[PDB]
Amino acid sequence: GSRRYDSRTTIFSPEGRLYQVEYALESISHAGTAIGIMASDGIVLAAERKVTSTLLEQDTSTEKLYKLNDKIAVAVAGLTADAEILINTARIHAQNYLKTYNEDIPVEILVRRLSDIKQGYTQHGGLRPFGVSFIYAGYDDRYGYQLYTSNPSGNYTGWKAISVGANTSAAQTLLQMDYKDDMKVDDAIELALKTLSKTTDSSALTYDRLEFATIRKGANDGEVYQKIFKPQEIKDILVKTGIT
Amino acid sequence: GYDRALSIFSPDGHIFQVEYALEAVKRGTCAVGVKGKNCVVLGCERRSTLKLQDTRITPSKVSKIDSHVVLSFSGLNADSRILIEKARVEAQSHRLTLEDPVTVEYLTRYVAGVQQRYTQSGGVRPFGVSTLIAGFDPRDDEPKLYQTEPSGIYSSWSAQTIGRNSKTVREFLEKNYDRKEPPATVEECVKLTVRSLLEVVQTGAKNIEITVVKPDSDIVALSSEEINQYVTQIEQEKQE
Amino acid sequence: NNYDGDTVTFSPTGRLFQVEYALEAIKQGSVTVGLRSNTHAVLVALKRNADELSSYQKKIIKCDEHMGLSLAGLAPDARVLSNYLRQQCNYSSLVFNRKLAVERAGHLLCDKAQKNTQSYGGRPYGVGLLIIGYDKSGAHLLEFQPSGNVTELYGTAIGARSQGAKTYLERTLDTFIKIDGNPDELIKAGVEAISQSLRDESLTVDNLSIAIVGKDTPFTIYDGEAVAKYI
Amino acid sequence: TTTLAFRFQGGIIVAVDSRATAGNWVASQTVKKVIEINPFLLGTMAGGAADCQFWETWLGSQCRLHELREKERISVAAASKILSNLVYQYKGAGLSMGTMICGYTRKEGPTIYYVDSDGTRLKGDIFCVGSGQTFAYGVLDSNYKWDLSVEDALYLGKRSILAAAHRNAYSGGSVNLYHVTEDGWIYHGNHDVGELFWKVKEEEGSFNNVIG
Amino acid sequence: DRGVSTFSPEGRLFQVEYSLEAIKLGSTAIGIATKEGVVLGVEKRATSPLLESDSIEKIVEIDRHIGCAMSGLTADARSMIEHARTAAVTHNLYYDEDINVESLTQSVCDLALRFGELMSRPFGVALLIAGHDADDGYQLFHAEPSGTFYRYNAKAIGSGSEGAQAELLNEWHSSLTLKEAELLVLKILKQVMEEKLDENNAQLSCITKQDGFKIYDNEKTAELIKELKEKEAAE
Amino acid sequence: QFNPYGDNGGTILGIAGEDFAVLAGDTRNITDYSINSRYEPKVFDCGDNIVMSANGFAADGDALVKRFKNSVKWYHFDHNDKKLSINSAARNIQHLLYGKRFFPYYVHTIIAGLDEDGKGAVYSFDPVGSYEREQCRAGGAAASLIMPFLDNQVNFKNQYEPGTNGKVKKPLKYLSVEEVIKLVRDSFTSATERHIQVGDGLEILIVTKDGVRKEFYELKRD
Amino acid sequence: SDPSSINGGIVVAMTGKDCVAIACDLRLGSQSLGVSNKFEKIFHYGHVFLGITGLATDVTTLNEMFRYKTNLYKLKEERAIEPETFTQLVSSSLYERRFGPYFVGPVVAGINSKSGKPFIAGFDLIGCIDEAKDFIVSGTASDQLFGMCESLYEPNLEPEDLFETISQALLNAADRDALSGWGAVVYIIKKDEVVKRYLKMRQD
Amino acid sequence: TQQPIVTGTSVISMKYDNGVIIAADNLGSYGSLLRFNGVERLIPVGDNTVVGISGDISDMQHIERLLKDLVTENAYDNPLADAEEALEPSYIFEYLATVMYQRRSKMNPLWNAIIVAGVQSNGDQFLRYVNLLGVTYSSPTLATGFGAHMANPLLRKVVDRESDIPKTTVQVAEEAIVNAMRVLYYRDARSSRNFSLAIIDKNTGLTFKKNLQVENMKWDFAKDIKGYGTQK
Amino acid sequence: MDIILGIRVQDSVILASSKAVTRGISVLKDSDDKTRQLSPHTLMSFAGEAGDTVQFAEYIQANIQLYSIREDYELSPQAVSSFVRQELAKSIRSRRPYQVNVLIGGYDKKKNKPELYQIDYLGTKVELPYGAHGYSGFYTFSLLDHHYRPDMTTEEGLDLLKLCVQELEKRMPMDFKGVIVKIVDKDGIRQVDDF
Ligand SMILES: [Mg+2]
Ligand SMILES: [Mg+2]
Ligand SMILES: [Mg+2]
Repeated sequence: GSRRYDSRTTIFSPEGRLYQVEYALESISHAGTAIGIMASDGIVLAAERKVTSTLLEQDTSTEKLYKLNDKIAVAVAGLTADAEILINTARIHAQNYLKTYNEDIPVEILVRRLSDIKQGYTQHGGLRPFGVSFIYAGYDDRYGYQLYTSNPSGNYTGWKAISVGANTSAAQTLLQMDYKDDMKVDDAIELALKTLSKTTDSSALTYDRLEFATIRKGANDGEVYQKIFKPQEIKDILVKTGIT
Repeated sequence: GYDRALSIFSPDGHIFQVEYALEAVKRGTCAVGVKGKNCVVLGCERRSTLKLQDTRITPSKVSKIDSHVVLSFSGLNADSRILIEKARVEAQSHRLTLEDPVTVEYLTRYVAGVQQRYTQSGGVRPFGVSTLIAGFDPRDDEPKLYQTEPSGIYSSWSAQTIGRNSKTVREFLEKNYDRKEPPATVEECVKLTVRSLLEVVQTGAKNIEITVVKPDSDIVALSSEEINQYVTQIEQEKQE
Repeated sequence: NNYDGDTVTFSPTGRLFQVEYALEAIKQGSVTVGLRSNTHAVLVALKRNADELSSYQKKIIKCDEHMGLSLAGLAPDARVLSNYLRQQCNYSSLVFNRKLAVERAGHLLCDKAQKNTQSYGGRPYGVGLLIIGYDKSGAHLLEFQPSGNVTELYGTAIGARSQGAKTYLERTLDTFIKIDGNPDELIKAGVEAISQSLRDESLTVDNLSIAIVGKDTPFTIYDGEAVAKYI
Repeated sequence: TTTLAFRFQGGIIVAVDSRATAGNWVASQTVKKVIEINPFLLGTMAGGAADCQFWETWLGSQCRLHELREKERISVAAASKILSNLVYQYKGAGLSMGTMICGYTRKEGPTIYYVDSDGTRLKGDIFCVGSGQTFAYGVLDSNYKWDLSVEDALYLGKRSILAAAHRNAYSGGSVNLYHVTEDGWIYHGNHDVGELFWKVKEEEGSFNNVIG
Repeated sequence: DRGVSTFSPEGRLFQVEYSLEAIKLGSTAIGIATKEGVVLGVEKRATSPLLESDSIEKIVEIDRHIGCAMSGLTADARSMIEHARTAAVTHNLYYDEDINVESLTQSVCDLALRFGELMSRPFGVALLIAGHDADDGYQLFHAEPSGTFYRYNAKAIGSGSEGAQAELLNEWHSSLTLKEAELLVLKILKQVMEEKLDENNAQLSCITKQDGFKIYDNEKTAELIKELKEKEAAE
Repeated sequence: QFNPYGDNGGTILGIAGEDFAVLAGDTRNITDYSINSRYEPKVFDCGDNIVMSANGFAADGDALVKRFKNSVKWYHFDHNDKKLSINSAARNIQHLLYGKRFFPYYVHTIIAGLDEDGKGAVYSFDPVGSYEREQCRAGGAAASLIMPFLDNQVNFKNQYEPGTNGKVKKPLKYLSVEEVIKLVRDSFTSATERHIQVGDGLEILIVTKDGVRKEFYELKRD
Repeated sequence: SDPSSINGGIVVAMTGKDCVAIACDLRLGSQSLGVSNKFEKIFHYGHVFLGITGLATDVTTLNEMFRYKTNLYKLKEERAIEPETFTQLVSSSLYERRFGPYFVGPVVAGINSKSGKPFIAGFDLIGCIDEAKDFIVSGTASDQLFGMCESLYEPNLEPEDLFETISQALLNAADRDALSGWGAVVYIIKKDEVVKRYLKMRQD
Repeated sequence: TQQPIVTGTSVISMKYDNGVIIAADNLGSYGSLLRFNGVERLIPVGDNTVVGISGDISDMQHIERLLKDLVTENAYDNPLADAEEALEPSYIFEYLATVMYQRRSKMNPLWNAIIVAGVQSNGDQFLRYVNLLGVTYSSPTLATGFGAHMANPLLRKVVDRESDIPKTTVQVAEEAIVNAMRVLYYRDARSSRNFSLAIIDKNTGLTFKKNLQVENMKWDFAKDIKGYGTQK
Repeated sequence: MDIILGIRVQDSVILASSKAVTRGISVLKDSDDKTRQLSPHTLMSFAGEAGDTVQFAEYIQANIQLYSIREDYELSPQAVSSFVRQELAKSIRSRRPYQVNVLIGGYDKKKNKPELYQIDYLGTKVELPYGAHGYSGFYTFSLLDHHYRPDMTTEEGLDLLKLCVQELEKRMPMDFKGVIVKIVDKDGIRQVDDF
């Protein structure tokens, strides 16, 4: 019958590894690099679009950085279509929480929920996992600014600075070298762009190959503002930091 | 629905999916449990391959199931969350219907039952997780420590370890733990737990977590400095 | 070979190997004999023990006051099929105030076994059954195969070494069919028939199992000292 | 119907009448209104006879399964809640039940829970349920003390049912007495109200209104 | 791969035959039926000295008149025990009586072949079900994952089963006392166990009409072990 | 509006002796003021030395008896031909009745037989399954006419020993099967006189250790 | 008993020259009993304003529902929902409960951010849209409001004149309704400024 | 739950020494309107059974189809379908009774009163009643509706108890049935003059008589009856 | 159940609830505590249909305790009240609605403010300085409207509460057997054992 054609997506290897999770991680290692850096006065999200074209409409394009709500955003590394499925589910989860408790969802609770969905696909259902790794940048009044990552296994961890996608080994070493705890957003912006500039597989890092975002309390008084950078604004920050 | 029998017997009478789930536990960071005369201590290894980690928000290795019971684990981190959630729901369900919090044995029996179920249900794989469940029964001062594994078998232990290099730390515990006289104080119990992890851990810095559970819902996690003082005192006695 | 992985696959010569393997389980089973006259129908079964401490596995199951069977092969499958027969006999009595015809009981067993030979996921039944009964058309004996094939016979045998008993009944055909109004002599013929299938072992008091149904005889099973009379 | 149960120094006294009526017609004078759930737990019958019998027998099965699984006697709290949660599922369907779940354990001591078919579950010291409850309450309230002896407590329960049996037309027949201890309940006999009334009248000097 | 409910060319279910191999790896359990009661004994087989051996529960009560011992993948037994207990209690609810030991055993064995592609595989554990009822007296049954159950005068299951069964072949007779059975289980357990038998790595239990099912204290078993040692040294 | 219930009249009577039990019932079946049948058996031998009658709405009565007889058959299949004791039958009938708690069998059920000590036993059920072991129980149309008479003549209620004037009760001496049958016949003869739904015939099933025996008696047909 | 008049309250909306106004009373009651004088019945999602009269639990539920839906709308559309689009969303959402409806009388008010056109709309409890040019009324004093608005209203009122008209419409209507009053709020809405004014009124 | 629309009135029947007789008129009433005058309400099943049905005609036609299907089904894989394994009156009744009681238990009854008349394999007379409530009973005489009130008293004068059955010939039984049908025509406002009669005898088998009429009617005495009291 | 009162003062919330349980003809109990602690700084009192009240209250308690363990964090009174409102709003369109009215008294540790929420069985939520359910407000609100100040001490709140109970005991036909009074503040929940 049908058994013959079943790949069995949810089985251990003899070494105790999940084949499909490992192979999904291999897929993600070829995706454009995404970097998150947490500072005392905000968070930076920086990400490289994959070998683009001059005819691509950049100002209306979004493949890396997505808004989950007013307080939480994500950087994507992997299959964009898979990511959008999960992103929509996360957006709904945040709204369900807001309706139930009349308070914005704490960052970790959202991250745990999405990570649990990923986990389910590795244990039951016989379906392939989502070939997506997220960096979550968010703020709540309990822990303040937070960075998380999740991968196809459904495992998630918290970070001060982190990278996903291509050349994470090189990127993480560079971040580990220059990151400090008392760092500020403007410094983190520079670190993120410098790290991408060195780890990129492209010849040079330009505005049309980047997506950029910040989460700042640089919102007038006791509130948080998300800023998805426009193409011209990415071009300006590249000149300001002295990369172009 | 997906109904495929993933966990099945082999000619030699082995269920490889359950055995391969144990190999996932072997890969997981080391966890250790030691019960004194009036306490239980849960020690956990943190691999220092991951720095730049935010330790405030990163999922802690020891989890409260109720105010009086805790659960640590070795193996797949994502898998452990599902068991922890189910255990927490069952703990509240027990309080709601029986009007009494779970015993440590009951909670263990439940978690172990969930694990077993996933070894002979269609379309699911076993949990790649072994757990150490510790605490005190309501209105009881006798320490409790149990262990579960992917197959769903569970048992009580005076002291036990799971995860990578658990063979080595079990070796240590077997020669250092005396049943006739268990660690009489919190200090002695924590010291023996830190000592057991120092056989395997590497640096005694942020690699060792310690959680102390005492009777009547008295649970506290030791800080870096508090643990560092144990690490310091152990090696200074060793230089002799 | 490449075509015996499941029941849903014909071989190149048009065979169903899983059904044939299920048939093989019957051949490994202990011998049981069935035979009838015009007034009575008899089952004789050689029960098998695990060892000297163990009991002898029961072979004969009652389905109604007027019907029952003996099994050879997987005993749990016989329990499933006999339970189904009990229900069907019972449905007929409750709804139609009618005792289920033995021939119709055979048709129902055929159809139930057939569904397990044409669908994916399932498996054939691993047991053979000898159904006896007395209904409005007199005494009957049926042989059930888990292929679905049900056959009405004067006498037969299934299980290991059943060929010896079957040849004996084929010789004795003209004699035992005429044993009317004499239950003891009909059982004797059945005990003599099953004796042609014995090697090394003989019929003891906890070894032998006999059942009978007839004109004014409800289906009753004889075990223990009740069969010492026939040893 | 008149059923009562009260906590005291020596445990619990359970007392009930024995009459069942269908309208004015007295169907039975020999009804067992104490349900022996198990050797340690008692329940009382009021409202629907079948509902009480069926579900409190069922409760005994659940209690037995609990102690097999947990290797420990079920608490009165847990036992009563199994019943109240069950009837609460059926709420609106038309179950009729007013019962006292009575037991004596180590951790709790003597405990009584009034359980009821609209989902009520009340722990208490004295409960009275049924058409004749108001008559029994009068005798109970005016004579109850915690430091009653087992002998006097048994009589108080008996006398309170008698009061109800006399005045309430739908109560009577006979009085069944039980004493619940930590080691289990003890049955204290069936007492015909007809014979009991005259006996109590003479010995006590009560019921002067009635000619004997 | 191949079906879970597949027959071999010999007419056996692969999965059932493979589960029997898992039971062979299990710790030894022995049962002996007498006219004074049925005795059940097990090898605990703790994997480490730090494992508290009294938490090893391989002998279990089903009802007051029915006990049960297990061997193999013991985690699989839990749902079987749950079903047995429920079946025993349910029958008492429906019929105001004790359930027959055979009927209880048959109910447990009905679960066995409910696997396919219901549960995903057979049980990897064998059960010795011992009990008493008014109709057939003291009884001992061996419940297998095949769905078959045999009644036994005495039976051993687990890793030392064929050696123990040969020993039970010689020792059992129809006039055994309860005390004689207790010592006999201890003797044969001691023979097949890897480690030296004591009250902490072996457990006894019995079922009598009067007292019902009882698991023996370690102090009670320790005395029977000492009584065994002396009577073997007596010749 | 459709009324799923009806009333087929009839009166039944169970009495438990020392080593026997009788279950009697009239053979008249009615609707409103019409007679359906002068002889429609109402008390049934259900096997295992148990006799049963489910009086009231005859359709529900026949259904219950049919299902109980079926339960006896399956009890034999499932439990190695074990005899179903009267107490076990009674508990089983409770579950059959309570299964339709919210759409009840509109009947009053009585079973009779011997307990496991060989003593006479009668069990009485309400429509939804509440039951009890009783010594004496009349059911159906003329139950209110019969029970007071049985209280007086079986249990000797309100009867005291002459000369004592209320001080000493009449002692409860055991009744023979012949004595019980006399009281049954007189109960039904009296009920026939004063109740319009009672008449035509009386069928009595007597249970002893030897088995079940039947006796039939004519009743007035007006 | 009647779910639409248990809690009481009123909402009125009006159009003016390059502006809209929406106003409501502040009462929440349990029939005769006054329970709250701070129960505002006007909400806003971006620049679109929604007033809701009727059963107070449904008022709260629907506000939470439309906040939910307009937040998801914004994340996907990358822009704030407009009054015309939101009106259709309210209608769709109400009608999906056709045979188990929310017992409410919603009122939409706002200015289209692209065209600058003032917009108001009203609904019955199951979603039928009333898109009036002049005014929309809702609540337990809707008759009174219809009377006030019909006489007081004139087209193309300036924001500060429209304020007086809608305020006097609400106040005098509320004072002839037992279940309305206990305070009042008026929103004056222009293309990129909104002013909110609490009115002084009798407290009986 | 429904209401009967098109209805058939009484079915009457009795046992005699060698078999049973059953009869029913050919009317299908629509309330007080005598709408349909050619309705056959006696339906034979094989050569040994006749099922007589009163009440709702749409449900009667459904039952008629069930019985037709029952004969088809019984013949399947049945070499003795016309011999030892033919349908008995007792099988047919028990089936109908099961259906009737099941349907009332779902609160959706077949709105009928049914009498199954026939002769068993061993020559025994079969006569049993079942209705919309699933109520069943047997008697030497059986009748539905008005027949219960008027026919039974007359038929019971012929066969008053079981012992009268062997003393009752087919001529006496048929005579009593025919007279009862005349009485019902005099007194039942929902009856017709035309009726069918069926005899099932253990010797002569099934005799089915159609297009019978009520005859020998007394009406002449009506001419003398004038006014309602004082009028001459 | 009958009378449940609430008053939010300067630094605490005070809930007063009657002790009587009446089943038709008789008062079965006179010491019933019509409240549940949802979290260390959040208390819920309740009144309504028999059975449903306690069933609902314990169901809410179980859910809040579950949240507390999962997140190792106490939800704000506002968050708890919103959760409770949704459950009741969900319930009112169910097959058989919870006929339960509640008051939620909590101390917000983040804002350092007491908070009182009144929610009826329909899911009608309001935050109030003082509140009641049933007929309790009809007798007590005129007194509360007169005497209440937002800067009242806990002791003054209790005195105003006594006056409300005295007016209830005078003009209410039913004997509610006095009230159990509990105080919710920064230190948690405590019961006033003499009232
Ligand atoms: Mg009469
Ligand atoms: Mg007003
Ligand atoms: Mg006013």
